[PDB]
Amino acid sequence: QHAQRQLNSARFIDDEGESHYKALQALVGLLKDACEHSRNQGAKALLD
Amino acid sequence: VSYVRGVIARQGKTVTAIAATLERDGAQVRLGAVLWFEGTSSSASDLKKLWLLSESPEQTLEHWLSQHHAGGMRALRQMEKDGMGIWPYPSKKAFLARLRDYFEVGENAFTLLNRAAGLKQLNSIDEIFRELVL
Amino acid sequence: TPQRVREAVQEMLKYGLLEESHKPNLYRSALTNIEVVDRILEPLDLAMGVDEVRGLVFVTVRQGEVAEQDDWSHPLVRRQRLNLEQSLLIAILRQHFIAYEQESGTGASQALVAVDELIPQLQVYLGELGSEAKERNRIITLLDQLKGHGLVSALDAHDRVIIRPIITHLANPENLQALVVWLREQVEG
Amino acid sequence: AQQRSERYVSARSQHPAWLLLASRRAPLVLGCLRTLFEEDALQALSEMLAAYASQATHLQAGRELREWIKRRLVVEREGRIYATDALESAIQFVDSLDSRIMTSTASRLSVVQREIENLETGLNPSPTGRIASLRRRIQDLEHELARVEAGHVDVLDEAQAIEGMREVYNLATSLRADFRRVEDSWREADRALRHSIISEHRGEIVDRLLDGQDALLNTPEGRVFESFQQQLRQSAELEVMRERLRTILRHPAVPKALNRPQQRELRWLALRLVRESQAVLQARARSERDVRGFMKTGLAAEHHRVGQLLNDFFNLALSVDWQRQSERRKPACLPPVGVAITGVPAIER
Repeated sequence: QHAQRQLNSARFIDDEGESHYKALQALVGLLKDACEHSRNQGAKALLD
Repeated sequence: VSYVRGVIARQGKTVTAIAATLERDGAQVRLGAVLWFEGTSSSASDLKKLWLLSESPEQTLEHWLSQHHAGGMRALRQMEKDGMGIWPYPSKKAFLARLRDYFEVGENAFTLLNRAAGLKQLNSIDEIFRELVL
Repeated sequence: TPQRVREAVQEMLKYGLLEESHKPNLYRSALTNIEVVDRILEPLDLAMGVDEVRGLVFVTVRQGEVAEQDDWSHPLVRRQRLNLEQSLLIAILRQHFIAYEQESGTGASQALVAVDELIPQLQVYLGELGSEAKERNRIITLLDQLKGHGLVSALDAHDRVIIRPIITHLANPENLQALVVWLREQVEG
Repeated sequence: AQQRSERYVSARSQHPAWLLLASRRAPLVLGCLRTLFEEDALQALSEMLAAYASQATHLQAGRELREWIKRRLVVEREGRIYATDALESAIQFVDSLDSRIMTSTASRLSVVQREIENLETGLNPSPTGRIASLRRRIQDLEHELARVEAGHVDVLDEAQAIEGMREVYNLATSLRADFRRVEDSWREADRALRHSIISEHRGEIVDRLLDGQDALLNTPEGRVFESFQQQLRQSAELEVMRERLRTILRHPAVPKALNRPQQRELRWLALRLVRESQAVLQARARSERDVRGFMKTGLAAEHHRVGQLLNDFFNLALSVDWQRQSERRKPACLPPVGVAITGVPAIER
């Protein structure tokens, strides 16, 4: 949720998309980490 | 026009003002209106109107009258640049929109309140529901 | 003391600032008499700040020989202090003013912002209320509070506000740095 | 084949013209905008949206106008609204659904053949081929002259005349297609230059750019437009073209080929072309003047560092509790600026 709030807040900067890309990268990394190990309570709490 | 001219008791240049105050625990709101006639041209298009919504305790009826007496219309619209809790509207549509936004009500609450404020006789149930509530 | 200098000083003290685009004669009179105006304002513990690029002359609290004064206990300052909510709204308005000032050339214009643009960016931080009327009331109240400091104007018939250039001297990099340091201290413990 | 679908989906999501066409209120918006370019925009949009309820107007009018400004369908410079190329593409697509002039004709085929011959002979450097081609064309013209001297003047039939008139109109009306495209090309170059200046801000770059007199904002479309408008200025042929158009428009077959608006458009072609071409160089000059003024102001470094500080503050602001009234009203750290002195309480003294 904190990463999602950062992604929402980073869309108002005029940097030709650099800050938006950096904000999206962390969220995609979190999703990748959750999907990598799909047999844990923490990971299943995200995508299930 | 009839209320302004007292249908005639007042002819020519004249001023009329009305106000109403609502209070709660720790706040206050005032709704007011100022109408005037420049001369003897009694017509619908010659009546000049302004509506006021205020929260500051310094905004009274006599203050509005003094401002009108000193500057007419410009002095009334000048109060928005010298204070904070005052909102003048030279338009009843925007004034009513702001009023309905202030008290979080629908678009028909005040119409219903007006209908049930002078209803003469309690008629049949179908007539009452088909003429007043809806 | 020349009449024009006195008139300009009195007007600036009354309103707090002089803009070239509205009062050019007084601005020119007060711009060419920096030493005289400074000598006049010295006994009152006040100073004059200049900005020739934007055509602006404002009044600030003179920095005395004390480490801390808070600049708000001066007897002649009547406004209240600024809290976190107003600081957040000021930061949003400063970002909008940066955007406006970047894409502008020669000529005179004004920075106009609609409330509907301001609502979601503030929803991001403050949160969300149920109805739309609640959020409209919140934004209108905050903007009314900010009007008292001379940073914005009253709402137009088309639901827009004007951002005053004085904000560029309220959120200059020094004040922003100090605010960021203070807020970082507040957050971490 | 697979990539084409992805490209179509991207165009559907991003391109302003398709978004405008797929919008809910597309017809009325298109009509109002087309009428305009022929506050006030907001007022007229609200007026048109009023008597079309069917299917709070002033709020949604402004919301949709700002939505289109964000999507870059229309551009806002200082307080005015200007059209772009996407709007004209949408208009051209929409208004061609009623009447479209055929291009699978014999006249178009003859034009294509002559143009191909001209290009092929123009790309050939050898002098012998040029001499042979010139001799052949001269001989053919002499043969036609000999035939005509015997009393064999050829005149187009009514159907051929109508076909030729419609094809000439279709070809001539296409010279105005890309006038907004050049300006759109210059605006993005302006934006890119300003961003590069801010992100760099190095004073050496600004000083070097200011010192040189060579014009900035160079784009591929600009050179094509310059080449076009240079040849547009040779009035020795514009006068002949205008006279020939006037001669053509006085023919019995004109009413059956073109209606009144098309005849008007063909009547004032040269004047309108010159007038509209002269209105683009002024836009370019204004853009360059504004860029030079922005560079001379010298506030780019301040913009950069204030942006950095605002980003830091906004990142920090996510870690506080905004749900408590106690924290929302805690005093902050900002000095008093523009102090307005208290009115002396003498009042009446």
